[PDB]
Amino acid sequence: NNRPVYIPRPRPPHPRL
Amino acid sequence: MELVLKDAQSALTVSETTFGRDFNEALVHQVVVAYAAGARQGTRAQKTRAEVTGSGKKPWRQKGTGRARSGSIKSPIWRSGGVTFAARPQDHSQKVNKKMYRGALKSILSELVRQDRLIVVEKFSVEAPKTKLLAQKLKDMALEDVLIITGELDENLFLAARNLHKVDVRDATGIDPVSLIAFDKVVMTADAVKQVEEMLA
Amino acid sequence: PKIKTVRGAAKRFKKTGKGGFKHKHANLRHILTKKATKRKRHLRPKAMVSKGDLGLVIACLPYA
Amino acid sequence: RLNTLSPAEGSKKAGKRLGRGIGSGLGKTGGRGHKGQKSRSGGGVRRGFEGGQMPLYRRLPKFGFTSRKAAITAEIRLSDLAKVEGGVVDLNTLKAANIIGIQIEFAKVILAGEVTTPVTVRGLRVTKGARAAIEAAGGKIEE
Amino acid sequence: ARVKRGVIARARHKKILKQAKGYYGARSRVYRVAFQAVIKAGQYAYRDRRQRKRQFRQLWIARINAAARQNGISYSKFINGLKKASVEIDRKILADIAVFDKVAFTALVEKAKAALA
RNA sequence: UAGCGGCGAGCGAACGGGGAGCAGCCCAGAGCCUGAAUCAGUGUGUGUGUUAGUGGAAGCGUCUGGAAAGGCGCGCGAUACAGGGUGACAGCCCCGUACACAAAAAUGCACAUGCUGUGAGCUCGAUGAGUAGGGCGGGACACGUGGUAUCCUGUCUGAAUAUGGGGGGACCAUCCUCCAAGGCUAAAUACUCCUGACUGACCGAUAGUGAACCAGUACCGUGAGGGAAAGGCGAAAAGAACCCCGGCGAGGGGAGUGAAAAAGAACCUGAAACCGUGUACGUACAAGCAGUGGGAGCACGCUUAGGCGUGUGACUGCGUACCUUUUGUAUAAUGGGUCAGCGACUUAUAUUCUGUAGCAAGGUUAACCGAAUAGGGGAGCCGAAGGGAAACCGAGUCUUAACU
Repeated sequence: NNRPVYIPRPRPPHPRL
Repeated sequence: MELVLKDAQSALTVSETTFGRDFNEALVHQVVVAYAAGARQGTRAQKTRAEVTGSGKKPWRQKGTGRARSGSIKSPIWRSGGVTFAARPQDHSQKVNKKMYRGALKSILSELVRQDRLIVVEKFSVEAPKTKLLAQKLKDMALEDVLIITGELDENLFLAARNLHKVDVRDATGIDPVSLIAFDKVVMTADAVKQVEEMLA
Repeated sequence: PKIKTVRGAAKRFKKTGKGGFKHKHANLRHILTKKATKRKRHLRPKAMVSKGDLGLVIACLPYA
Repeated sequence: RLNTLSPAEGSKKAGKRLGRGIGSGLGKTGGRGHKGQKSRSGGGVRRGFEGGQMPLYRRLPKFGFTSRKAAITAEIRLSDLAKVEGGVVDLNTLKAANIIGIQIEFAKVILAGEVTTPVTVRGLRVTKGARAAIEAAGGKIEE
Repeated sequence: ARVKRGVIARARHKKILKQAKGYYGARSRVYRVAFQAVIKAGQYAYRDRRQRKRQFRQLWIARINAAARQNGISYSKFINGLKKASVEIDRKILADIAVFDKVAFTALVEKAKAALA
């Protein structure tokens, strides 16, 4: 039971406070 | 010192240094332990993470995955492949000085005489290669676990005691500390005794 | 394998009777005109290795 | 009796085992402290490293040279001088006694005392007191 | 010489869980939580072996103070009178006497009052 | 160790000694004598081994038990108690084991005897040229161009030939040693895809080969390639005839088999997390690491008739998890959903110190030999003498013209 995840995620506006 | 007989009642002269010296507990134990270690063969081995069948591909990417960082399927903390420190075939025999071996043997022989576990007799032989004859010869002497040491090895005595587990037949040259300690009684022939001092010196 | 002596160390330290080490002083190579004769004279004889760095010397040359 | 032999007291120590519980003493890094180069697996500095400062074996100047003649010379004691062979001693027949070695071709006799039997030495060198010692014993010197 | 630690490990876990019997939820079922609960109970038991002595001391003083005041004297005055009268009865007996034997306590306060005066 | 080395990190000989094993020849050519030894290939004969195998000793009665090989009592074999199986643990029930034998046919090995082919012995002569060496550029020798010998080579040159030439660590002279530019040669040495036997302080199904189960399979990838999980009924299937509920089901209750069916094939043992039914006690006006100290009541049992134990626990004092990392964490800093299993200071060779044992101005062998953990083997290593860069000197030595 491994099920590798190949899901990239969108780059949100970085905090850069 | 003087070694008495139980059959011929004949006096025997033997150096007291090799038969009447004190019993060195520490020295004898080291020789016995060394003898047991030399009996090993150390034929064993496991596979390290390099010798385990597999591939070096990383199971998953370093980052992004929600699980622990992994480098190979063969890591020791992984199922089916590992062994952090795999054993290799090694020699367990250890060095024992010649004098230390002789000293332990002299110490062992003296104490056997002190505990009357050593019996000196005349020539010990069997007319025919029959285990039944040897059993009878040892039965009337009230001996069941004995180590027969003879100056000259004869096939007739060797074959008679082959099927007797509790009985062993040996030559003076082929004498080891473990056999003397292990066996309840030791029977030495007159010839066998003489060669012992010569080799022990 | 047997330990390898540090060859550079073996060319600068010599072992003595009581286990010490003698070495040449380290300020008598060049730029000698401006030095007083007293300081050059005192640097000529060999000197013993200090206690603090003795342990370092032992590791460098375990055989010699 | 094979199950009665025991070793001398203090012959065994059982060794040190690292990282086996709290009560065992040296657990949780097993006596190598907290973070640092020395705490890492396989970490440490090579011999003579001083943290970047010029090592002692580099601050000092190399001196002297090796003499090949020194490896083919040996010193003979007075104690072992008389146990070579009868009462004659020379460059040869010392190798038979095995006190110099096959390769040695120069030898000297120094004052080590305990010389009784008068002996003759040919081809060797007796420093100052070896000459006196043998002469008292009854030896002689000739080249 | 491979060594399997199944038997020993199960013995240790059983021992801890047995000591955690009666705790609520995972504290009596799960070893990881039970071990913390058992250790904490050990700390509290050590601490409360000392608080018990002072807690009972406070209770005895309160009982004596109530009994002494009922007889017409403050606790501090009553104890001072006993010390002056050379009476070595401690608080535990004094509280016990006050609860059960009223006459004996009345004699004690009377003795304390005489010593003070 | 000597040396090499941004003289850094590191690399690291030889001479010489002790062992295993030993074997020396042929062509560059003519003559005399010509199977003359030794070799290779094909026949015959002896011995041995491999490929099928044969014989192979000796126990019974009672007790427990489903069943004994176990307990008890009395016997026998053993040149055979090495192993395996058999209803629990077998020297004497079975297969084997020590031991003694066996081959029509095919084969490897060591010999003797035939054939074929090159080929003995003596005299004289000859005795390897684009080579040695050199210039330039590289590489190999521990040796990185350094004072660098020696070897190999891409490029350009280029001898003497035995009254000659090479080497002996720049180089020269003298001495010593050898004869390149043509070849052949078993032994001691390295390894195991495979075959047989034997052994193991090696593993025992998350271990051991990835694979104990028809596994490199299923499965994933266009492809090279990657790559699992999954063992256990019982001594023997004797694997549940038959009856009943049910959908001519599934599943179940009887019956029967068996020592045992909560051994029924979803089958040895059957833990924990997790999920339930029953019983006792507590809980719907009471605030928080859920415990701890005190503690009434209730329900069960014990002797005594008072308590002791077991379970629960109203009420009450105190009390903000663990680990890690930190000057400092309940911290709202890190890590963990839980359980079970696995998971991290090891091993080899050297060096120093401590303890202990042997021997002692001596101690100890390595390889190897060895019917062998013995005994041989003392090659060698460490120590008893140091000083100096070294020659050298020596209980002294160095420093200095020499020491108060």
